[PDB]
Amino acid sequence: PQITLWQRPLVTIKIGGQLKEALLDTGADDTVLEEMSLPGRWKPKMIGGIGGFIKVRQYDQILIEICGHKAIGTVLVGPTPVNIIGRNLLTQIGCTLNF
Amino acid sequence: PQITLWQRPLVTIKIGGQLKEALLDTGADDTVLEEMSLPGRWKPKMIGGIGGFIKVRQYDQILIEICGHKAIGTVLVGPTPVNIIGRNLLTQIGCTLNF
Ligand SMILES: COc1ccc(S(=O)(=O)N(CC(C)C)C[C@@H](O)[C@H](Cc2cc(F)cc(F)c2)NC(=O)O[C@H]2CCO[C@H]3OCC[C@H]32)cc1
Repeated sequence: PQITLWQRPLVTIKIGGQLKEALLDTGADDTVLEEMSLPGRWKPKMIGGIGGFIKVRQYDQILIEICGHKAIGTVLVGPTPVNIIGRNLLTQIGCTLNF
Repeated sequence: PQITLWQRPLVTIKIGGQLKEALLDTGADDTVLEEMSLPGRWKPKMIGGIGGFIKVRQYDQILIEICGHKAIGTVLVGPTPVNIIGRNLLTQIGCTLNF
């Protein structure tokens, strides 16, 4: 798809058997998801944003289906206010900025 | 241009007579610039992100030249760690997401 930006660029994702909505976020290096039940190992990590830092759980090699595209990579889980698909996954679905 | 997302989507902007680099950020509703000397009158505001909130100064009808394209709109100035071009200006330069 081509997505204009008059509204937030939200897409439906499937991850860990659950359906969610997430923001396609070119400003995010990494993918950060709201508190959710994810299976497997995880490493504690801290990540920084506009208002400070949050502690997240890092999961690697996690499969996400984003608007019918499959990607695998690192997902961070924690107290983000919105689900963010970051550049680590955007590159896998071939996403580009155009103007 | 078309911009792939293997690196951060940075562009050069000119605002208030100064040259800066800023991130093309589809996850940002509004445009947020690091502390800088802007001439106008401003309104106090708070904005929220991943780690909490920051106080910013809101300036309206600010001219920004983003990668040569000209845009006018609201700019927020405050303790953001990265200069962020948000959707309020991205729409003016015709920016779209494509995959
Ligand atoms: C009123 O209108 C607004 C304008 C901006 C923001 S907002 O807090 O800024 N936000 C919106 C929110 C969905 C996260 C945009 C997002 O694009 C930031 C933009 C950014 C980049 C940055 F490098 C440093 C920042 F402080 C902020 N991304 C980031 O928080 O990323 C985190 C985690 C992912 O991985 C990493 O990637 C980069 C940093 C880290 C809010 C309101």
